[PDB]
Amino acid sequence: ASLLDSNFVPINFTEFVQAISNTYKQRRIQFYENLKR
Amino acid sequence: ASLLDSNFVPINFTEFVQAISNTYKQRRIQFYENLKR
Amino acid sequence: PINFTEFVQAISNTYKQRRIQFYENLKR
Amino acid sequence: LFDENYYAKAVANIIGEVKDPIMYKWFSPDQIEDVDLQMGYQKTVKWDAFLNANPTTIANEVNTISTIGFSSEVVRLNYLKLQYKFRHLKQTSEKFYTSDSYIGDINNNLLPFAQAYKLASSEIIKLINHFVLTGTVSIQKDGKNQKRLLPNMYGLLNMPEQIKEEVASGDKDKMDKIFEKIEAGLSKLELGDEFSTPMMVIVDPATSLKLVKPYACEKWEDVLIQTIKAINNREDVYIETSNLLKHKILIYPLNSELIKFKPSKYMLPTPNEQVDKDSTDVAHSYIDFVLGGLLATRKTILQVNIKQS
Amino acid sequence: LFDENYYAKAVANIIGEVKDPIMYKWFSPDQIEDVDLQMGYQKTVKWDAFLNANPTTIANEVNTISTIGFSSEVVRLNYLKLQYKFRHLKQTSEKFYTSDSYIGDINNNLLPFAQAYKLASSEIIKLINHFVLTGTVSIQKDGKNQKRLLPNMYGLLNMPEQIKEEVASGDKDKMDKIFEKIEAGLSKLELGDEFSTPMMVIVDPATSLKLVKPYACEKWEDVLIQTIKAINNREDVYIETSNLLKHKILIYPLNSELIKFKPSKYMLPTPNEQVDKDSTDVAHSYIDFVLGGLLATRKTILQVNIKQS
Amino acid sequence: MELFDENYYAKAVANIIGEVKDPIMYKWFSPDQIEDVDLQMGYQKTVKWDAFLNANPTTIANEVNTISTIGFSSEVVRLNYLKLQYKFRHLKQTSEKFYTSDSYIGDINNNLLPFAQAYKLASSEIIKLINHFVLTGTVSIQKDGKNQKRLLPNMYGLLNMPEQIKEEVASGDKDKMDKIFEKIEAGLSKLELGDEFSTPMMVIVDPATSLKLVKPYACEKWEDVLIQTIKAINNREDVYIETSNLLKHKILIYPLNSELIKFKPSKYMLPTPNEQVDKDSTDVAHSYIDFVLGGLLATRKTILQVNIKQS
Repeated sequence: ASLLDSNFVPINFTEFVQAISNTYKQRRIQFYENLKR
Repeated sequence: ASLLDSNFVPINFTEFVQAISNTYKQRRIQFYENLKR
Repeated sequence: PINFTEFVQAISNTYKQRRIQFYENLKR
Repeated sequence: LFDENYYAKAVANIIGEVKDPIMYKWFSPDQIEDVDLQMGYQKTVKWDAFLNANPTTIANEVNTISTIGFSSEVVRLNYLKLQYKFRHLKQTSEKFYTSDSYIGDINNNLLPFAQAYKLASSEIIKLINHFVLTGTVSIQKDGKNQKRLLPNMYGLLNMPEQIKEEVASGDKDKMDKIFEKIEAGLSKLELGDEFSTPMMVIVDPATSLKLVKPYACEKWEDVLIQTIKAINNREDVYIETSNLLKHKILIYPLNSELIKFKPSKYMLPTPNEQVDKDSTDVAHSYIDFVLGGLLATRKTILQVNIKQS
Repeated sequence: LFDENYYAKAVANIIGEVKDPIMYKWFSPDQIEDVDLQMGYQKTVKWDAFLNANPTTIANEVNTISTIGFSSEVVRLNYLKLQYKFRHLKQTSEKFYTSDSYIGDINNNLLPFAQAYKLASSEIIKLINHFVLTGTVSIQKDGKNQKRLLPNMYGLLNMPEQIKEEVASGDKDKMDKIFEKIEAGLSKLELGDEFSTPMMVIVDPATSLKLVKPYACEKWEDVLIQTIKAINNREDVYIETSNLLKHKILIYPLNSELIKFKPSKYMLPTPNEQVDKDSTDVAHSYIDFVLGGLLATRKTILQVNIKQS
Repeated sequence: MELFDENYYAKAVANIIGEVKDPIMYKWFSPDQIEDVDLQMGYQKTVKWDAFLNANPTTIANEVNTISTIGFSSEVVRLNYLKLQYKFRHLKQTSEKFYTSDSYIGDINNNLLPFAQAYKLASSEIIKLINHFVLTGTVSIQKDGKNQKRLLPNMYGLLNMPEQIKEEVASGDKDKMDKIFEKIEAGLSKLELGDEFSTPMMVIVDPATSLKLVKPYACEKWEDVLIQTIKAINNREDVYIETSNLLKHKILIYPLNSELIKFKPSKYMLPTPNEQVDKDSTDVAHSYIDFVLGGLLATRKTILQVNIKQS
């Protein structure tokens, strides 16, 4: 459950916060994937 | 016959040990393939 | 190979192919 | 939920425009592992094994075999919850402030909720980066009026039981003395069997300027990189410049077995459900974040401070 | 089997988390070849051909032709079987110790079988690496109380009939003297027709520190690399650092025609079928491994020892 | 020797035979420089055709029938090829079931091997001998290099090719890289490549020469200075440096161009089994291997050979 998905429809604020956390984690993973030192 | 093969089902301890040895050899081969000096 | 002459020709062709493969796979 | 909470909708729509924290450049991908805790303490247990004696040769009959023992160590990490409040326009009032090519009162410094949240999140991320790098929380250039923090809440610079070196104020401009202190700290560094790992160095702009000077056709930076490669099994050595540091040099490995960041999965800014409302067009919103979670083994960080006075 | 024996299932499920031995970086992929053996020895026979005289010209009639001879050499490599024992929790009793955060007794240092096996396997792999690099089995930092091993069981450092150089204690900190000894050893090296091969050098951390000093704008490391390239037909030279060595420098080629590692296929840790059980919740398990299997051509390894006294 | 049944513990047997590898002489030539010929023994004549301009071209204006001419020329070169043979003993084919177990291949006591293994080893040895002949131009089996087999005329290697550039470093300067480099510069100046100078170059040196080369230049190296000097004349193309234990105090420099240096070996140069097999009532049989030597072709003054006299 992440905010990147267009099919994701949150039901309540707890799900919204969990989606925000998952989005942050996915962004961190993507940044480390695209990082070239 | 290796432990990496999910379809592998050992019958006895001898087959289990052979699978362990094959897994170790395959991991060594994979490490040498991925190594870049 | 039918006979020894054809066997020798096959050996020579194999040697030539090995030389060509070595030169193709060589990187200086 | 999005049919009812316009603020949640806007946060979801604009969450992607906040840039990634720069603290990610100071850690390897494997060094960071999120945890599930908002406020409190978490105990981490690390297990180890050791050999009691020489191995037993299997020949003929024998029952007395050498044994392998085990050991454990418990580490407690503290996490703190912090909040900020910001004012913004109201959704039903934005239409009366939608000007040409912009929205908001220039005179009253009022912004739409999305823009206000983006700016506040950026500022809070900057504060979090400063805390992670330094271990202190302050909003002044002098570094005073620091917020007192809980124990077991350390940054890279202020982590105890590490190698600390001091360069005297009389030698503040002698790169030879600075490098001698750096070599002494590197010698005192203890990595054990995990020495084969990339290393990270963080320096202040003044030290960065001093580093590019000729060595006394070779550079001080080159000499430092070679010296670190001598100890880290000639792995990669990365150099970073941060304006958050002042006359400090930080050297540490990027190995997950020595230094690990276990931040809360709520560490980055998160909106709160509570929104203050009244009869006017101004509303208030709250942003939460979590601080803490750096763990390091003893004698694995070199911190060099160049005294100015 | 997995339906009846839980320990085998656990070992199979966790075996993927054991890190690879670091000794693989000291050999080329072609140099390693497994053998099917547990305890005993393996006879290796090398066959060679030689020319008795000049070739005979085929002109007109002739019956006396020059001959080509043959010769054989037998090499005997000893292998030894060793075992370790460790205590762990019982599967039927794990549920009474499965805490929310972990499983096991911190007070009594009692672990689940999977974690205990993983830690023991890692320790045994480290011991195997130490044996392969040094040729001696010990668990003390001093290196004493060595386990007595069979003859024809040698490592890279204690291989007989190789080139040995010793730097006197008076010259213990003179890189020029150390490099002079290295040059003498390299000159005495005999690689014959197999000299076109990559070379590997292993040094202790002190020597690694000494190598990065400026050459008496060039470094001793660069000088050593050029010197070795002078004899290895200007091919790759690799440099490694090991904490298991003390004032020792090892140089050898990575050629399968000169040095071969033929370990047993059961060399790495393997669980044993026997499991000790009683009425309590503590059970014991056994891990087996095999040592031996290094073969090297005479006068192909350079070993430099810097005496400290 | 152990007084117990130690053969019980011999639970694994590995036998090292090797494999017939590619000859190392291929590294000294470009793929285009080698062209096989069909011959076993004797001589073959190769004709090189050539053209030249007799005068300036003619302007085609109005009417004219007196035009400038283009002449042609030929040159005939004769190359000798020699056939040589070796004999080796091996087990008879029908005796393998009695002289070969699962842990054995042949008589270790008597050094008797099956035909395949014996042929492979002999082929490896003969390939080494052929490489030595190609590099040096002489045939010998002694490290001293003496007891050389007398060879046919017009049969030369790279080292002993006549009408090429030869330089000699005196025994008094045998350890003076400056003098060696001066001689090398003189030879390179005397090199004559003509219009084919834009070609890669190959240098072959002995281990002592390599040790001297890797020394600092009197932060540059003698090897780098030599590479730059050779690039000055080869239109700054590739320069390869190789070390061979077959050479002794010799330096060889030559271009990798087919227009100047060519190798036309016989298509039976590499070892080939013979049809005749000696047999008797015993279990020992003998076999023969043939190989052909010769075929190096070079233009005049395109090879530099430097010899450092030791005494």
